Amino acid sequence: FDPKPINTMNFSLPEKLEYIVTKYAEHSHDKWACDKSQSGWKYGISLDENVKTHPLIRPFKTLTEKEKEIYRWPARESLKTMLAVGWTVERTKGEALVQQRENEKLRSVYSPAPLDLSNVVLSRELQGMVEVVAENYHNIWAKKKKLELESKGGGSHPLLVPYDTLTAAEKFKDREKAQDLFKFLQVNGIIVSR
Repeated sequence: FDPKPINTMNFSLPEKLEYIVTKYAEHSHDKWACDKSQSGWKYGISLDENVKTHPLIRPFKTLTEKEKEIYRWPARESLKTMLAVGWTVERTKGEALVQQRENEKLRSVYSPAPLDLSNVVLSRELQGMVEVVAENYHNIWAKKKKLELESKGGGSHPLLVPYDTLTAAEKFKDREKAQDLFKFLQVNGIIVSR
């Protein structure tokens, strides 16, 4: 097994797609914070497990640039991957929706409640594309593990095997990461096609 990640060198996102990256970053953050809140955590100045306070339970706009970038980075690289493997990533003539959603969020008459992507449909085409992206995430991890093992004088790891040989539970996080992004694109005015 010799995993080869899709190489993104020399691809750059246009500004319109970088903007979608930032929207998805905010989505990922609100998702994280919503889940944390449900688990019994709340904002505090200090992180304290005993009282369940976490300073990151606050609006995305109030995160540091570095804290924002932590959420942007994987989405940016995922979109570059789509371009590198040869797919088209373009705006649909959904052109008003992102702005309408932002205006609605701001209308008054921090409690995160991000889009529920369980209600978003993926064509059979897009489901096949999900699998390509999920396999690539596995290959990135696997190449990292192979190099790590080689740095240690060799050795084995049970998950250093092709994606298709993994169990469903073993594929789940990579599949979820791929599915979530495609579903977000679907309802943020972006179409990815072969």
